[PDB]
Amino acid sequence: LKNSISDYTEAEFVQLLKEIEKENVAATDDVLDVLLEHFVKITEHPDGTDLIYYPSDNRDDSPEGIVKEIKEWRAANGKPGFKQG
Amino acid sequence: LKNSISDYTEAEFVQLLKEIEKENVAATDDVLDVLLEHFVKITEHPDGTDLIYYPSDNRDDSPEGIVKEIKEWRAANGKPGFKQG
Repeated sequence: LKNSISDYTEAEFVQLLKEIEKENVAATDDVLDVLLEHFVKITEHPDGTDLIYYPSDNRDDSPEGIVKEIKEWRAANGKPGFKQG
Repeated sequence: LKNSISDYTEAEFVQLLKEIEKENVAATDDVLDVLLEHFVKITEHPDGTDLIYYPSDNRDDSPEGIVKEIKEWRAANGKPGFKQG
């Protein structure tokens, strides 16, 4: 868990997404909830966790599909995006 | 990492598969290699890691697709399968 979106590279962010995918089949919810809270906090995208559970039909339902959407929304709104690397 | 296939439930096994998916985009290979060694050791399936990188066309390319294939191969060969749970 890093403090902001600008601390993540795109690949470090899809690793966070994979951690969320793993905790989706965890026995309990405890870690999943903090991961999902964190995702909502740092991305600040209006759709929140719908990015994961309810992807746009126009958009690729994959971790790199989610990365693309966040990158584009943040760019349109003049906010800092991902770290390059 | 558990000692054998019989120690894993199907869901605990797809969590192992998700850990492998995450380490596929890791910076380095170090953890991925032990995860892949372990996968080959406990499943004892003839295809080894091809189950992950080179799935059968007849078969669903998903973590639960891989679980199905292992379960069926082990059953046909009279070996203990997954823990129920």
